Amino acid sequence: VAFGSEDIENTLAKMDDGQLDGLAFGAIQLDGDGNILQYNAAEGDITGRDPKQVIGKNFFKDVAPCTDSPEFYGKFKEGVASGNLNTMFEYTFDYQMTPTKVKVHMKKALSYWVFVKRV
Repeated sequence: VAFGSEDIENTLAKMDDGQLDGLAFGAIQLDGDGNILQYNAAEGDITGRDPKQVIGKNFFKDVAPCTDSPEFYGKFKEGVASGNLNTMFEYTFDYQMTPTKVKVHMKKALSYWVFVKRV
């Protein structure tokens, strides 16, 4: 299934760890506070983070400080509160990694998904 699909959250609701690892794009599931619930292999291939050891950490505070901005975290908090998170934007990831341009799609789970692909 494809990055940015209209019903991506339906598909991914059905998936186990291995299936999530099979996705063509990075996929992170966060709680409303930004704690990491799921993190797939494709994401780790972009960021050099071991998916097994980031589970439970806080994405915005600890893992991904560069995303702590109105343009990313602010859009996340707005969507958690309004209940209708579904937004796509370009971003650069550059904390403890080579600076890497990405496209991000955040979407409420059918918990909140952050999907990532290289650009």
